[PDB]
Amino acid sequence: HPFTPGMFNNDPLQKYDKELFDLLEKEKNRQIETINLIASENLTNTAVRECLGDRISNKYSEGYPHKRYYGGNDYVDKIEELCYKRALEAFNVSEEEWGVNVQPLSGSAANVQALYALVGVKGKIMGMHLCSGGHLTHGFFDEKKKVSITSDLFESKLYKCNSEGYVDMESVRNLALSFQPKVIICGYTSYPRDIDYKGFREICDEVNAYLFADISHISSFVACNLLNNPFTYADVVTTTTHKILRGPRSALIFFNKKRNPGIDQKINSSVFPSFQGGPHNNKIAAVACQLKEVNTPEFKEYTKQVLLNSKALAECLLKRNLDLVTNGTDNHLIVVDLRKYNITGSKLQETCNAINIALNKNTIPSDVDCVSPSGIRIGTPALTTRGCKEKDMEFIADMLLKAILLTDELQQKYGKKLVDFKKGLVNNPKIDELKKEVVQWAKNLPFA
Amino acid sequence: TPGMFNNDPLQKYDKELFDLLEKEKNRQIETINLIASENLTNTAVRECLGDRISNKYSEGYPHKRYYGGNDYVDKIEELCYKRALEAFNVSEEEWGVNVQPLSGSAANVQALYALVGVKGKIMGMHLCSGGHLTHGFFDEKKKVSITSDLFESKLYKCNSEGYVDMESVRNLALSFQPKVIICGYTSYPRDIDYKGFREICDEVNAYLFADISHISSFVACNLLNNPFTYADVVTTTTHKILRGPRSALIFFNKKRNPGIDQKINSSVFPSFQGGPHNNKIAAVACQLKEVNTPEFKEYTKQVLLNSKALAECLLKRNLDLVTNGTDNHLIVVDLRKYNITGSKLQETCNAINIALNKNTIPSDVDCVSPSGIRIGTPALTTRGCKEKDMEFIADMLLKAILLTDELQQKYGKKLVDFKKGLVNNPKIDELKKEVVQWAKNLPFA
Ligand SMILES: *Cc1c(COP(=O)(O)O)cnc(C)c1O
Ligand SMILES: *Cc1c(COP(=O)(O)O)cnc(C)c1O
Repeated sequence: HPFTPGMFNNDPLQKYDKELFDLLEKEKNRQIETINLIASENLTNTAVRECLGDRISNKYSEGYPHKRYYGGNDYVDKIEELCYKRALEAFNVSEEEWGVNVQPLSGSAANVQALYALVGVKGKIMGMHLCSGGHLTHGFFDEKKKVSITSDLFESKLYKCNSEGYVDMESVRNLALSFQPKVIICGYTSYPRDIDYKGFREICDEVNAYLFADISHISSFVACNLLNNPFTYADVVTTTTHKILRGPRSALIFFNKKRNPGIDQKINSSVFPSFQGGPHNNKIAAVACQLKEVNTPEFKEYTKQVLLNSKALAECLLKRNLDLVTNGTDNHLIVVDLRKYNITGSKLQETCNAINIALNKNTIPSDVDCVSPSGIRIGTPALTTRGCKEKDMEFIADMLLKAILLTDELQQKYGKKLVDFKKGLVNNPKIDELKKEVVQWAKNLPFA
Repeated sequence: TPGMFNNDPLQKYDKELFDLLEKEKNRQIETINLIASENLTNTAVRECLGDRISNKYSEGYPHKRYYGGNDYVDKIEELCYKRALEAFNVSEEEWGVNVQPLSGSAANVQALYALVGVKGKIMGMHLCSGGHLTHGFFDEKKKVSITSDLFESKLYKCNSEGYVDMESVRNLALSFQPKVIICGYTSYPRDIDYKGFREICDEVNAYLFADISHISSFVACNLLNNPFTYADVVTTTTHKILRGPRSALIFFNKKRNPGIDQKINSSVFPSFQGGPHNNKIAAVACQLKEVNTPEFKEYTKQVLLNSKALAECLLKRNLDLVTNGTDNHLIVVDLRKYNITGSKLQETCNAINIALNKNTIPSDVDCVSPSGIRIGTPALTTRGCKEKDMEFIADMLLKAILLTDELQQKYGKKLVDFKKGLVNNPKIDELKKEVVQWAKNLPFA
């Protein structure tokens, strides 16, 4: 019948919206010429972005496969099922003992959700403090203000690292007896060592508690058997599919069924309908795409390289006498203790930003005040993806150091007020010279 | 020194997944979609969703970030703010917006939390009358939605005609003493008396909360009552009728309540979320530019004109509708006339490539064996359907309704049996063919 055109515009973003296209293309390029040392950032590849852009996100699909509110969910169903399967395979667990939910929109969501399923409203949860390397959704609150809902929706007590920066199993086991919570969370944001799960598993049993393991930072190591495996001990294991796993921004919630029969029911309800509506099927498709990469030799070889680059960088840094929290690293992350140079993480953070090196201020055990953090963290997953090898860590080390020394210098010339110091970065030529060296080093590396 | 990543295309890298995805696209092409909460994204939005900006962690707000390297992220979040306020014609001295909530349901738990806090009292419309799960909905078996557990909730209802009961809204409000009143709904075919609610709110010093997810595009284009003039918070999903990606927006009236900005913006982060999804913010920003064009006003017009057109055809064919018509993109048919269930017709229609969903009617007390169905015109409109085509749609439903009565008589009243009828049936095989040829024919974004 006589043609009437759709009411849409399928032209490219370049033609259709020049303003946005330009801003985005400036980001892709800023990315290329930056040395990304943010332990939680990574680069997605073609396949994953292709899924994220897939039309499958048109489909509303509240419910779980074969139990959906709307119809027309056969290919959605097959895809979510393929996702469960790749997820289980990726971590060597079996559908009999373990099940998984792939509908959470991010990690924080996965966490609140899995927590609530376990504990309910004003239930008792226990996790590591933030400044010591816990995540906000581990029950963080500070002073009067309950900062994370996990602190307000639940009763949360926080444990801490000792002075050497390790988790104090004794202090853990204490609070466990004292506060007596219903769930103990481990898995951490910025902890440079492996986690003693056997340990936590026992403390949990003494107190008859749930053992909750957040591997968002180190998911790939677990998968590749390069760290302890929490899946031996834990009742619930969640992870972001981004960061070290190099997938889309989404999350997983794995649950131990043999340890808690009908826990699946509890987890699923919390995700939908307690917390969420329709899933984001492109996220799901994208996550299935990456989990297949994960169960791969090339991905195993990438994971190990991340570990090898990190430890290599630690050597380089210790060789230059820098003081590292816990004095090394079992993983992709490292925290530098900066107080020896009379400089704050904050200051160094701005110095590195100004020379196209991205990292972030961190806390050393001895900073009681999270106000003025005295360290920084750095991670190798982004550089490793971009092809850096162990020998390439020498250069990173030399630069950080150069950056540390330039921080003291300006600090004094312009003052120890962040506002003042910050202005020493604006018109400095010693900074344009480092940025140049950096930008050229970075532009050269492969980019996904 | 080769990078340690495989940039191969999805076809090559993961043919299994690629296949399923393709099968998905063609299922969409060959389906007459009447699901009132589905639409189609266009090339640019999806380009944005795949954009690498998602690689970047932007915990915090523009110029208030934790990490450095957020210059363009900031430009873009701000651009999103700008195009957002602009889309709904409100002003940045009067109104603020938060573009970080990852979905509609999140936008709602966050906003609510920001306004009332733990165990605060909220009042919303009952699911079965068209309130969303996030509007405080609880069963008496369970607290189905977290919104019923984390907050104290009371559900209001609609009357036997299907209209919101303004007096019942106002009785419950005086008895309950809630701090937030929610209006804006999932399967309600008329416009909302925001002014009525603003009155019933003051009289109890509650916040008027408008969730305009289903009808967002109309409000923007002034084809429906504007909640902006009377509400304290407005939430919407940028998908559905607004046709953007899957994300949400919270809009807040500063002038009505100063310092509201901190409460909303803290609720989103760090109370609830973490790193935003910068692809999503981008694609929202992309789509809010389209909303503010003649072409998209011309679109919303058609969605509406097609809806009313379809209600006319259905009414001529003597179907019964809640409220006897629609003021928007949605229509709910009362199926009792045919002694048929929404489930059964849902099933019949899937079998013949027509998507639509069962919906309860004021007579019903349950979410199971509901007596009606819901249909909406946003997607067919996008695909270039006009008023003349609602006649095809109407006959086709009428056929389905008939074939449902028929199969019920033959195969049995229990759904399990009935589902059995739809398999290898040539009257169905034939309708499917009719529908596929028609649908396959239309534009597809
Ligand atoms: C980053 C992180 C999260 C939450 O990530 P989102 O940004 O909310 O997706 C949860 N747990 C850990 C350990 C994390 O590092
Ligand atoms: C669909 C809907 C929501 C929730 O959106 P999701 O993206 O599915 O979480 C909230 N409110 C209304 C009115 C809706 O129609």
